[PDB]
Amino acid sequence: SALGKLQDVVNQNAQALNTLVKQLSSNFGAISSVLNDILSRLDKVEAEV
Amino acid sequence: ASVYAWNRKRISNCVADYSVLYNSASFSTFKCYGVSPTKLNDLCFTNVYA
Repeated sequence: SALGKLQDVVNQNAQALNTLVKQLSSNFGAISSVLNDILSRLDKVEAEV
Repeated sequence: ASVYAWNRKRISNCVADYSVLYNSASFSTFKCYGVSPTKLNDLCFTNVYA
């Protein structure tokens, strides 16, 4: 437990990157989380929205 | 079927060609709500319910 200051700086970056990665799964109000599924399922005029 | 008691035939274990359906210009509507009719031939599914 002594090296808390250094381990904290590593842990903050780990939480920040894991949050940034997890956010790729968020729909943001689109019909899917995965870009390739939208491009598979939908034609340009709708897929662009 | 009469709409009070609509049928729901399961379609399964097949190869399909939805362009054959889409090219049947006698169909007065072909609206699609989670896929585009042009893309259907590239897709695959667990089931289709008619």
